[PDB]
Amino acid sequence: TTALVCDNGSGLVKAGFAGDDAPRAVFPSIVGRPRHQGVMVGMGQKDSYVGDEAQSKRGILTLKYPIEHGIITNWDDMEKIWHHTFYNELRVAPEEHPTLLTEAPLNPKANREKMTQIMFETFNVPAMYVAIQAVLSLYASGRTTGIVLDSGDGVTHNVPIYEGYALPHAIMRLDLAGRDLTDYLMKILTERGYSFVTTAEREIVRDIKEKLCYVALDFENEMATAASSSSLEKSYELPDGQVITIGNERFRCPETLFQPSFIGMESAGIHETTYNSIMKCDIDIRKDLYANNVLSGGTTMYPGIADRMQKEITALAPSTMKIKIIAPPERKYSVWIGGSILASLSTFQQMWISKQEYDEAGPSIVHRKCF
Amino acid sequence: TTALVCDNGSGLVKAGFAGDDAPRAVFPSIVGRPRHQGVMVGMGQKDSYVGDEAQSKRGILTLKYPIEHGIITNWDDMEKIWHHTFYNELRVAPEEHPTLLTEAPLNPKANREKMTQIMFETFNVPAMYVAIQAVLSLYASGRTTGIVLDSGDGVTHNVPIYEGYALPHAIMRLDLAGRDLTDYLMKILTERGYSFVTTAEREIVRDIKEKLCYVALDFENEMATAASSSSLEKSYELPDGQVITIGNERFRCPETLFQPSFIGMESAGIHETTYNSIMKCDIDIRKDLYANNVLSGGTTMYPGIADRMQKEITALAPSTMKIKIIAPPERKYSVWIGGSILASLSTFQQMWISKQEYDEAGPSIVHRKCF
Amino acid sequence: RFGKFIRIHFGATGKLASADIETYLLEKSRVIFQLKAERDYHIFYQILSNKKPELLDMLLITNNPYDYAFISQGETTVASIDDAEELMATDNAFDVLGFTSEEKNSMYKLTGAIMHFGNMKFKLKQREEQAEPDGTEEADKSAYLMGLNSADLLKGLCHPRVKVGNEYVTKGQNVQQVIYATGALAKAVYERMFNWMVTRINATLETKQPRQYFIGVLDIAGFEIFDFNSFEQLCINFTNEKLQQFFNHHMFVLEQEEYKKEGIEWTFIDFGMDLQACIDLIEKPMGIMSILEEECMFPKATDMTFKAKLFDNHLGKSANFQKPRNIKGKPEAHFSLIHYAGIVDYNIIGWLQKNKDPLNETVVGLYQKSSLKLLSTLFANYGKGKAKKGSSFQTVSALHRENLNKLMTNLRSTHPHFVRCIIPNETKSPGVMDNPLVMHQLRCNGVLEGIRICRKGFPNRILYGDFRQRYRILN
Ligand SMILES: Nc1ncnc2c1ncn2[C@@H]1O[C@H](COP(=O)(O)OP(=O)(O)O)[C@@H](O)[C@H]1O
Ligand SMILES: Nc1ncnc2c1ncn2[C@@H]1O[C@H](COP(=O)(O)OP(=O)(O)O)[C@@H](O)[C@H]1O
Ligand SMILES: [Mg+2]
Ligand SMILES: [Mg+2]
Repeated sequence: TTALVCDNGSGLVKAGFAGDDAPRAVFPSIVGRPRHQGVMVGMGQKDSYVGDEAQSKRGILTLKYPIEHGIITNWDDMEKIWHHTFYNELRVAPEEHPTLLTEAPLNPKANREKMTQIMFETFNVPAMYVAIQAVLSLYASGRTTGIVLDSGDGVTHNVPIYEGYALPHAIMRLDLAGRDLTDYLMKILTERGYSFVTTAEREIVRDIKEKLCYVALDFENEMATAASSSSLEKSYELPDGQVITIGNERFRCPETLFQPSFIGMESAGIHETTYNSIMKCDIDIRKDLYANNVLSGGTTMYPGIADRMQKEITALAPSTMKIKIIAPPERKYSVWIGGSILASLSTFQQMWISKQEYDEAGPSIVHRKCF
Repeated sequence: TTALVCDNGSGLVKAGFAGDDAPRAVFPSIVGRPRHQGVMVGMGQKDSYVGDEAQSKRGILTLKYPIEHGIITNWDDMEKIWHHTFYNELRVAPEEHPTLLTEAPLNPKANREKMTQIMFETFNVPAMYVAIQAVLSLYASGRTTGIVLDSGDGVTHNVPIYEGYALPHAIMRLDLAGRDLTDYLMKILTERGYSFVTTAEREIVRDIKEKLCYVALDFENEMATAASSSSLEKSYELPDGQVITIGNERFRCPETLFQPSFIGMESAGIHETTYNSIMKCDIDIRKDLYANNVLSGGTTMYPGIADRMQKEITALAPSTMKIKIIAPPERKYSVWIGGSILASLSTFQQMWISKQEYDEAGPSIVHRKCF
Repeated sequence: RFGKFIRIHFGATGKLASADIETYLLEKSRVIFQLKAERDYHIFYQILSNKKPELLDMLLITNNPYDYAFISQGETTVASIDDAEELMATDNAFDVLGFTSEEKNSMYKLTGAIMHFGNMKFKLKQREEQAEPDGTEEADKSAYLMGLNSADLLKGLCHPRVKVGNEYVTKGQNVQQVIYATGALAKAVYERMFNWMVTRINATLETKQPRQYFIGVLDIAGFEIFDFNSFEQLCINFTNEKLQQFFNHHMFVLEQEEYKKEGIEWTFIDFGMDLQACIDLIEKPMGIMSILEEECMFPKATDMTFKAKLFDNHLGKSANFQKPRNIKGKPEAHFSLIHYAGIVDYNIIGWLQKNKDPLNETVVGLYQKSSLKLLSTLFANYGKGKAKKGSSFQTVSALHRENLNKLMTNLRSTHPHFVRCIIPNETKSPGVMDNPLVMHQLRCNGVLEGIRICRKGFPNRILYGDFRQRYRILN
């Protein structure tokens, strides 16, 4: 048989068979319900649109994300997402396919317990396993050491690994992510004259963020340039017209990552959390962690983020170290590639949580050595 | 055939075939265990890193010396050290090679008996012999009289020998050695704001001690000079940057040898013990013993130790006696050179302890007159 | 090297009708990696013959074999066979065959293009781990020959496009990965050319007679033994061991048939599992081949780690894996297996690098978009249940196992017969013999295994009448 790798992620569900070079199905993790009445008789609208289908009917639905920051908050929506992924996207029966799942660090144990219970009971998967996003990202990056910064749409965290050994006491988790950037972009667009409130327009604001935003190497210099020059202004076409032009708002939204004080967060920027995590580790491995800084996740895809973070870390770090940042073009799908590599390994076949073990030891078997 | 000359010592295992000019394999005697869990699967980490390999993985290992002060306290680790030495560094099977061993004077008989038992049982060497670490150093210096000061990392001892006749009643042993100096440097570096606690960075502190520490000819004058001027300060580059500068601490660390009261020991200094051992012998050989002082061991490699020790012993000794101290450049490896010379002798071929003799007489053969 | 196989068809009335030819288990490692004292395929040396000047100048081939990187690593030339008239004979055979000379010229130019794949060079970039080419003249000439664009080919090699969900994204490649991809493409195109040539020969040979029951003829390389055994020899040994196990099973079936015919039936234990114990440590999961295939996927694998894993997973735990032996000053030995032919030791060094066969999808698409015949060779290459292995997840060993399995799904359907040929001496002189040579031939041919299996039962069978006319006089 063959193994199945499913990555719930946050804001995007991506899945595919193990041993593949890229996920087959990638679609937003959205469950929408019709908010109007409906007057035509005979068509028989369904009561729930799930997945990429909800994007097409975005204008007549209330889009709800089943997960806020890694933690699943609406379980029924998650059974709907998983059922859609397993049946209408891959068209496979999970009765004969082991499933590998990806899960962020420092999350409630009840989350993993319920995930495994749902997988074993509702879908009757023969075996399953839960892994950490950072380890998979390091797998796909062709590395065995180095500190990896995984910044998705749900949560941003750093996990330092040296020689295949993790440093649990040095793991730092920050809840600032892409969703907060989108919300700040909404909050900062209204000062120009454009108001976005409905959950349907969340997608439009996110698309504007993806298509136009970029990280500035220097903040004060760029603001001074934009205060006088107008070469930073670009137009965007809304799905109905009335093009909008944004000036300094394009490079101010991603600055929240390095300046979390913009949205009221007390913590420090990602460039500072990475340095703090490096200094948390032992003194004999700091050089290798400095020389093998790994990036992953969708939020790290902004143009010029690598140069800005390298400059910041070089400013923080001693002047006698070479700071190198690895930013492969496929940052977004790095975790799934690592999952495919991990599931395709032959020695991994004895680390699955089989059905017999789950039945014998209950849902608590997840937190054993089969972490 | 050829004979193997293994010198376990403490903190440095050095070995090689007899008749060689210098030892072939020199590496620290430490055993490392991974103190973390390991997240990457399929790598298959070994459960124990031994020898020079553990120096490259200091940041994810805990280092335990199997020899505290001359004696062996962890026999499994010592067996691992011996196996590594025989099978990786030298790549020679000990089935058809006699071995020559060294240990400090005044050691428990159980240690020697267990060493002999392990070496005939586990490795099945054809023959073996144990020699005093000081007599071999005396051979390596081309002398036949005089006293020898073997200040290693575990223990410091003096053995007066006149015309090849040892004087057991005048042997003085002192437990102050390089390890205590390293610990004292770790303790006194805290007053400058640098904290070293982990066993991994004890090696770093040892590197500073080797590279920068030196023995002062006068203590009060150097103290006044360091307190007034700042020309004695030097800077050392740590493995992760943040260069540090050590001043007055530069020569305070090796002064513990002449001032044992710094670490709380009641025993007298090195020079006083040497003088007491000199006057413990007869009266007709004191002049030759004065004129043939021999230094050996790693700890005696500090710059200016010879001049200070000569000045102190001249102050103690009568004025009409000529005092000379022999300090060859190869103090550290002198014991192994002497061992190789002794094993290359033709008359020594009948002093080996044959396996049949050990079987007939039991492990207590070594302490018997068949030494 | 390749496993030639000819099927001879017959008519309905038991008369000769037609012949069908197939090829199996062609080795690709020989194209790129060669032993120090061994040559490559005769193709490249034959092309470098100077008696045909037109091909060299029209292809812009360097006349010095030393310059080319793919060829100079092995032994440059030996007095095996004079290449000139052999090349002219092959050209004449092609000329008198069914297809025209333009296809022959396409063959030579494609081979020349395969030759120029070793001249590609790549270097690191300004402040990135990405790799960019430095020289482009060889790339330009290769693209000119293939009818491609040099810029497009370089962009495809450096930045392979991959499909994710519904959108295309670009992947990054370092120097090692691009070198592996360059080697894999050269091996794959050679394989496709050979298969297409075999299909063309089969079509030309084909007659219009109906094909009733056939008589298969199988030729395979023997159980070669060296003092420097490697992966290529390991695959051949494993194939020969599988064939020997098949022969043992067939002989056991024949013996049981004779026993049931004579009503003398005992010792029903099968004779297959005894040899299959060694097979189960190669092809099965947690076997040598499986561990090797997994190890190359781990991005920091090294030979020492691979050997350590083999020792951890097989030393003492299995009944066939054991320590190597150092005899008469042999250069290197890492592990020793036991086979039907005795003790064989293999060298780990160099196995990990040459096992990888990562193909590039965008380059295959560019070949399909080409203006030459090459698109025919690469016409088809690489949801409701899929197991398509990715381009990166491609190992030579997996292809070898798949080909051997598909061959066994075909050979097992026919009743087999065995023919053994033994060289009498190493020299040409008739009559004289070399006893160690005959020992080695007998050992690799499995005759000793046959007599050993026969000896455990009752091998001597005499009729009652003969026994009476010979042994009744005793009493
Ligand atoms: N090119 C881009 N530029 C800026 N942001 C992007 C880009 N592509 C994706 N994103 C952001 O990344 C998020 C997707 O992150 P994702 O990798 O799905 O996280 P997870 O793995 O936790 O599901 C989207 O919300 C989007 O805002
Ligand atoms: N030049 C030097 N300066 C300072 N310390 C030294 C020097 N040379 C050796 N040492 C110390 O001596 C110790 C090793 O002594 P060694 O003679 O190898 O002991 P043993 O023979 O018991 O192994 C080390 O811990 C090291 O710190
Ligand atoms: Mg993610
Ligand atoms: Mg010593």
